[PDB]
Amino acid sequence: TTISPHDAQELIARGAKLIDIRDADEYLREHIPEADLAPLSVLEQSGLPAKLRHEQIIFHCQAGKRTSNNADKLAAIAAPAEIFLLEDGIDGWKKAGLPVAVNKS
Repeated sequence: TTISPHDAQELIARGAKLIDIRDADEYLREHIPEADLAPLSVLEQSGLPAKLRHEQIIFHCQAGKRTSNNADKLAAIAAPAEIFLLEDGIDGWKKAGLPVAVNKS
């Protein structure tokens, strides 16, 4: 259920939702352009909204830690989708040479 950045790309090309579970300030500083923001605490409170649902959902955070440690929560939050966790988070995505959007001041 953990997915490489390259394999996540292939899924996104087929309509998979990429969900960034970090906070807005983190997202605004640097994010994956395809990603939809939905902070974990919001998802825990009010659930995954219909607009972010799809047959395949990939979650990511900073370095893979928050996704790994909240795997069970995320499995329920996105049920009954096919659910994936991005290996090493946005840091992994960056290490793989894939594009990010960085705030210019």
